[PDB]
Amino acid sequence: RNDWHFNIGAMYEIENVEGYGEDMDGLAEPSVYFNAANGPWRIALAYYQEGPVDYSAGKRGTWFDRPELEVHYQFLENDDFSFGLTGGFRNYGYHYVDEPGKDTANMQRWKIAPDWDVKLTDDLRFNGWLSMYKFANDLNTTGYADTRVETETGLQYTFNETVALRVNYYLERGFNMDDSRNNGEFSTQEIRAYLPLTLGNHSVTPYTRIGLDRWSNWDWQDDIEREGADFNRVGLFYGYDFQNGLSVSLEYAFEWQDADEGDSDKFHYAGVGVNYSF
Ligand SMILES: CCCCCCCCO[C@@H]1O[C@H](CO)[C@@H](O)[C@H](O)[C@H]1O
Ligand SMILES: CCCCCCCCO[C@@H]1O[C@H](CO)[C@@H](O)[C@H](O)[C@H]1O
Ligand SMILES: CCCCCCCCO[C@@H]1O[C@H](CO)[C@@H](O)[C@H](O)[C@H]1O
Ligand SMILES: CCCCCCCCO[C@@H]1O[C@H](CO)[C@@H](O)[C@H](O)[C@H]1O
Ligand SMILES: CCCCCCCCO[C@@H]1O[C@H](CO)[C@@H](O)[C@H](O)[C@H]1O
Ligand SMILES: CCCCCCCCO[C@@H]1O[C@H](CO)[C@@H](O)[C@H](O)[C@H]1O
Ligand SMILES: CCCCCCCCO[C@@H]1O[C@H](CO)[C@@H](O)[C@H](O)[C@H]1O
Ligand SMILES: CCCCCCCCO[C@H]1O[C@@H](CO)[C@H](O)[C@@H](O)[C@@H]1O
Ligand SMILES: CCCCCCCCO[C@H]1O[C@@H](CO)[C@H](O)[C@@H](O)[C@@H]1O
Repeated sequence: RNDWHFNIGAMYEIENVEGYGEDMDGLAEPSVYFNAANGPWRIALAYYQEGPVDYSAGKRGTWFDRPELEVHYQFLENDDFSFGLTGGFRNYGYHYVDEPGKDTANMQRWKIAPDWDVKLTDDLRFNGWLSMYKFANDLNTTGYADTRVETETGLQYTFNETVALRVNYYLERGFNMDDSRNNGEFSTQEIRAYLPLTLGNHSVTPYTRIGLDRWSNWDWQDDIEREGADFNRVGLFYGYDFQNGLSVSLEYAFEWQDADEGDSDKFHYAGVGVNYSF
């Protein structure tokens, strides 16, 4: 038997829509997590919430919580190949306020996800993860498709110790395996690019996501909706490592619709995180 490694941490993320010259409504997304690792094994517990930012200070709407348990096993880990596998369980416990005909819901998500890292040359790596999810229970309420596939995979070129370029293909696709179901169906494809910099104890990663294509059909999106015009997004992740097990992270991203017309809604994403490693 080997050593236990532990992490605990907490994050607070905000999403805002910008329209008519100001922040128009936003979500607040507190979360916390704990993880424990030994040899090839890792287990992670987490609790996440998403609801209206000023929900407790007066009023607002639909929120959900999302307790989670994941287990990861590293099959291979070396220089030339790494391969690992996650199994996961979440509950989505929805509380509807906005919604007519809707009340509470509990829908589970089951996850199986390989992750890999393959050396192509001394400078170049092919890496990625791919996840399959099954959603179960309350789907008539939540409107989700029963199955989903998601992957980010691509190439990493390392310049030297301080800088690396990564460029990835991203896909997310919701579909129904049950012929009877037709809700929640969508597809999103992007290219994503990152320039992670390691400057002493600071980590700085500017990045961009370039929309390739997206569509959602009838059910999906905003109940009474479902769209299909693609977004660009630019962001910056900043990390700081205190060298005593403590680290903090700050993230900011801006997203707009390259679509044509007059104006259209934009989106801001911000996050602050803390991790303690022992
Ligand atoms: C801080 C800068 C404020 C500039 C104000 C311009 C933003 C207007 O964004 C608004 O998005 C709406 C959603 O479709 C459009 O319908 C409005 O016509 C548009 O003005
Ligand atoms: C679980 C991790 C801790 C997160 C709590 C950090 C403090 C959150 O603070 C919240 O900020 C909101 C705006 O974002 C305000 O609307 C709320 O009134 C305020 O409680
Ligand atoms: C880091 C460790 C996180 C564990 C937190 C577990 C919290 C489980 O709390 C869950 O909250 C939901 C509220 O909608 C309910 O639907 C569930 O019945 C309830 O068990
Ligand atoms: C800079 C942020 C890049 C996000 C890339 C998404 C794909 C992640 O891919 C991951 O790369 C890791 C190397 O860092 C490997 O350890 C993992 O096995 C691999 O799944
Ligand atoms: C570093 C070794 C594990 C890499 C992560 C593989 C697990 C895939 O998990 C994925 O994590 C993503 C963030 O990467 C989330 O965006 C995805 O929704 C989640 O499915
Ligand atoms: C390092 C380079 C990263 C960026 C690659 C972007 C490739 C964009 O690709 C294009 O994107 C458009 C999105 O509206 C589509 O309409 C085009 O048909 C699609 O081919
Ligand atoms: C730090 C440099 C990144 C700048 C990104 C923020 C500026 C994006 O601004 C966006 O530009 C788009 C393209 O012209 C317009 O369609 C959007 O209306 C506008 O909000
Ligand atoms: C998501 C996590 C899935 C775990 C998949 C199986 C991992 C454990 O299985 C592994 O460990 C031993 C049994 O303990 C076997 O003898 C090994 O050969 C096997 O690789
Ligand atoms: C991602 C790291 C830096 C991102 C900075 C983006 C902040 C842009 O924010 C602003 O950009 C304008 C374009 O000038 C938009 O039209 C404004 O409405 C928006 O608030």
